[PDB]
Amino acid sequence: EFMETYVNKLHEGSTYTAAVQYNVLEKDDDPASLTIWVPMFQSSMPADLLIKELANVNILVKQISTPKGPSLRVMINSRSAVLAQMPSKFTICANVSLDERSKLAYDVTTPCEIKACSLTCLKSKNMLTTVKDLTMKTLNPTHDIIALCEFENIVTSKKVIIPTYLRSISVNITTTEFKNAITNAKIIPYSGLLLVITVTDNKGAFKYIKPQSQFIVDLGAYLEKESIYYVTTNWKHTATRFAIKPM
Amino acid sequence: EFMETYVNKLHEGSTYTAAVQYNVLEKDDDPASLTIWVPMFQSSMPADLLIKELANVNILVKQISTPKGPSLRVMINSRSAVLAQMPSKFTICANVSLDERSKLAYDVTTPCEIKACSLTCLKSKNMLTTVKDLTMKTLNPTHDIIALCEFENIVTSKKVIIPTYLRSISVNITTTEFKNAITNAKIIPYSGLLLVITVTDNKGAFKYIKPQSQFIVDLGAYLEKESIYYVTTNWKHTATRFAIKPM
Ligand SMILES: [K+]
Ligand SMILES: [K+]
Repeated sequence: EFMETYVNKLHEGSTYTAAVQYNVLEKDDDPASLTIWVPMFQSSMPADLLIKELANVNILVKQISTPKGPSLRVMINSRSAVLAQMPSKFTICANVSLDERSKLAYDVTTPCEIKACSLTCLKSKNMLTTVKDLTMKTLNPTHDIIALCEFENIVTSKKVIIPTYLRSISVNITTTEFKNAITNAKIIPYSGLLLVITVTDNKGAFKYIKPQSQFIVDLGAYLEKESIYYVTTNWKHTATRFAIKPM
Repeated sequence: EFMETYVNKLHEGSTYTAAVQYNVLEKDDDPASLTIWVPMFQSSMPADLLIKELANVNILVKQISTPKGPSLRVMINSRSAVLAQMPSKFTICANVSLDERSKLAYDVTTPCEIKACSLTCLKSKNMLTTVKDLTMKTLNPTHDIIALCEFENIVTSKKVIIPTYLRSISVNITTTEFKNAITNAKIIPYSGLLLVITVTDNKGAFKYIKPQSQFIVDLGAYLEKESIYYVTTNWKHTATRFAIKPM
């Protein structure tokens, strides 16, 4: 009922990985605005049905101290039977989650109102590779590979360029397949924003990655001083470039 | 010449660890505001002389992508002979460094103007213990120890309570010495803000810490959405409490 929603199908099949991201407002007189992404989970339900169920949950958060800094404990209730496998308790980085001018007190639970929901359907979880997955594998690297993600703010007409680290390698590495994969990479609303690179061939810069995988890259750390809702509704992804730089 | 400065002597001796934190403005028409803390270094120079030298350096920063997110490469030039041992190239977390509404473009060097400088004199570096130092030592913990740092914003009359993680322990632990050390702990402008707990006796909650040490705790991660200059000039540290919580 009048919920803003987005559904992005980046995988075709009866089963997919659901990457869900909520934009919420604190239920409060002076409300914090924040975005919450749910740990990825599998579904066999049609995405156009799943998004309707996702829109119906109830969310509470509590901000806490952790060894790494402020974190948000998230609780998701009022999950229908369809969402039995949806993670219901988890923790995310509070600085990334909360909008630029939004703050929460610590150690107090606060209910949130869902204002928008995005569902992106990815390949099966075993076919997803992360940056952290590859860092473990690198030995005696000489160079960094960086993705340059370019956006245009369509309302302010500002160009945004965010470099994000992909991996390091020892030093052709820039195969045609690699260049094409970077050029055609997609940005979706998850973990703030998530860069999704399709890896078919795994020669060169894609070494150690399973064939027919999605290499997914978190942009959330670069969005601590943004409103993620604002970004996902006003930034248009216009290009992806890359750089290979000596360490 | 008319530089705002602060000097805090938390150690008496001919030699000390210098903990230096600069508040700067980008040299620019639309300037970013940010705070830069220098890796700790030893000095035998009188603090009232060192602060004058510190005020005279030239600072440049460059914002870059790293595996952990946006970082600021800092370069400190125009160091006089007195500052020979002062770190001149290092990297800090850009989200913590930059003020709430301040942003930098990536991969471009930008000169900064120093607007204020704080020097805090700590014990010798081998007598400083960090949270990370203690996390390595913990095995099968059951509880977290949290420091509750309370401030008053003297201009807005807002109370600020920031819990910060000290350590975990296996489960008396709250000795009189521990309680007194927490009650009397100091907050200084370094790493955003730094909690400094003096450890004389190391029984209980202080186990594994060298006698006659300063246990120093970073608050910077909790200040990503603040202006550190604003905080160090407008927040008054009013109390420190603690909590011991089951994990
Ligand atoms: K944010
Ligand atoms: K900050």
